[PDB]
Amino acid sequence: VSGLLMVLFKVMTDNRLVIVGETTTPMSNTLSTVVNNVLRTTYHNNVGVN
Amino acid sequence: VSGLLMVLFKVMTDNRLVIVGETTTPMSNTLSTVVNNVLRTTYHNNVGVN
Amino acid sequence: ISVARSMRAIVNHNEVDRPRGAVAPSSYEMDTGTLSRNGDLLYSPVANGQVGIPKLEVDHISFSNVVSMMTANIRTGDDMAVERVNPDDVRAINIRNA
Amino acid sequence: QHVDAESIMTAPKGKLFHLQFMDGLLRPEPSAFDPPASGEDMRLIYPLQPISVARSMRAIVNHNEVDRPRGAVAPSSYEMDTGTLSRNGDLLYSPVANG
Amino acid sequence: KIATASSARQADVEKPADVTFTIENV
Amino acid sequence: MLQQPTGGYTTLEQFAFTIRNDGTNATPTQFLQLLSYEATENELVKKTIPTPETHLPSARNVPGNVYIEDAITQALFGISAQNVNAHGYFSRLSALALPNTSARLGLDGVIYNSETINIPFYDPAAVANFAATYAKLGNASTPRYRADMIDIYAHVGLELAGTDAERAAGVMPVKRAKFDSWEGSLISLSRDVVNWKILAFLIDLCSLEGEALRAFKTRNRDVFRMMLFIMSTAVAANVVNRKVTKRVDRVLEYIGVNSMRTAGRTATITYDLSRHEFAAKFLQLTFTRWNA
Amino acid sequence: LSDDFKQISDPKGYLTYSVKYEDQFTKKDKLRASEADDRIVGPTVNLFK
Repeated sequence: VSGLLMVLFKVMTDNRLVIVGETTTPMSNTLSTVVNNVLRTTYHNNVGVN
Repeated sequence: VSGLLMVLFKVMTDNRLVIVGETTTPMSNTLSTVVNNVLRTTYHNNVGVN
Repeated sequence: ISVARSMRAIVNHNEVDRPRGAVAPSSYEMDTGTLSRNGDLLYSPVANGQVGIPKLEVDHISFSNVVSMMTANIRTGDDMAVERVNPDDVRAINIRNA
Repeated sequence: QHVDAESIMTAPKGKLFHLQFMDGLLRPEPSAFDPPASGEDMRLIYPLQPISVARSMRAIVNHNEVDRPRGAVAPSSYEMDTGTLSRNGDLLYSPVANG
Repeated sequence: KIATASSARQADVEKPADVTFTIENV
Repeated sequence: MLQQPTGGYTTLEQFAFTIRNDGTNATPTQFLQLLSYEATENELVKKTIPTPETHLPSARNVPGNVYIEDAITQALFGISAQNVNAHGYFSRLSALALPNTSARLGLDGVIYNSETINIPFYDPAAVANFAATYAKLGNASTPRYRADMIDIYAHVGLELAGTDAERAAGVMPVKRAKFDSWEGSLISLSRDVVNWKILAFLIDLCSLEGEALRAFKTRNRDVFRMMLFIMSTAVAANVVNRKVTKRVDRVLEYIGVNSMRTAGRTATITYDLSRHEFAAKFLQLTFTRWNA
Repeated sequence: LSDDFKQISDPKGYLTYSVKYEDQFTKKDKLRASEADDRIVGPTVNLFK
């Protein structure tokens, strides 16, 4: 329960403000089409996972 | 004015005769389509600028 | 017990069959819809006519989302600076009237 | 390079001056908190004729991300036309209208 | 060879924002 | 060359003006329907507009193709437009005012010096009429010719918020506009307007006469009101949100009152002083034409 | 044979582009062309950067 409180609290106090990181802009031909349909011009070089 | 004369003269005496230099022949898939439409099979490896 | 479990058995049974008990990721993990008119996250509309459900409204986890962000650092180093200029005579100062 | 008014008014006839002219279109905006300029930058010398006769392009940057900066200059279409050889071998621009 | 198991978890990279001096637009 | 329709170029569907309303396309008039006003104790009386100077910028030759439409729309509606008062473009506009010029106004809104047949362009008589007034945008910055930046806004308010009775009276209470709105509605609207082919609008505003010009003024009153609306948000002293029943209502105080604000803010576009001069001059010409 | 001409490869022109840069402007995004497209389009992109 304390964990949940500290989680809730830690969320309540997240004052993070995102600034764009390094970003690539692949040419469409450099990508497989299935990836290219999802990609929107640029994307962060640190794509997470999905 | 002398410059122009020497330019005119230097043009008048240009006896250059082009011979094909080193030339690449990209496969179409290796190029973005917009570039591939402009490219005509081969092209000099020293493309100038345009 | 497998409440946290998004996927299971990432292998082929045969080459094409799914292993029994294999678990695909929920569609919601991939939905990355839109921002609401007011900026809340929303799932994509299901049927074409209906509006997209807010992500916070339901108990699914969505691992793709639109995140608003500044293009570059806001701290440009051009901090504000002022010319304070003090009263010429302390006795002349008007404390009065609010 | 600098030219005092005296030298512009007294230089020998037939000598070739070498003036410089700022293209200040690529000056970025000032910070909101930069101190005010009480003074005034001034200028005396100006051309009588267009000076950017050799200029193919200008301001290769985005205003915003999508808007063009005012005074930005695209290359002329002719720089890219690469038409054909004539029946006799002279260079030709591509036909404009099809006919 | 023995059969083995191993884990993974996606890494953090949340750096403080870079302080560039270059600018994109006029 | 495009022949001008008897109703004017705005009758053509190619030049139709539209604005996204929370991202969906809509006529300007039905955005203006969402507007609502709370009057305050202050009043806007409309002083007569001084008649614009007869003088035109010299029709000097300049290299390159001036993009006059984007220059005007950016100066009026764009985010942080720059060099709005740079003379060259306008000198070229004055060249369009000439009786037998080789210059053409492309439907792109680019000004071509050559007669390039491949690119369609507005009828030269009409653009002569349009440039004959609008080149005066060129002397927006010269001290002799600066337009009032303050009183002209009364007219803006009258043409925007003003009820037909107030527009007849020439006075209205100073007003606080508001509408149910989405995030960045004012910026998005300004973007939607900056893309407008306004040259068709102004060219029709100048070339048209009699019944055609009047029908144009009624057909297009809402367009002109959207332009006025973007300007007014640029100059409104204060713009804020108001949460009411899980709906944000954007609120701009006050319509018709130029605050001479110059510092940028999140909520709306902003005029630097040069932009203020430009907009004031533009309003002087455009209202001088609209009220005749 | 008389040396009537001057045989040469990759001819240079009478006119060339010159270009002045303001180095403080730089796009944040890094465009990633294919190696081939950079072989063709490269010297152009590099000059009108």
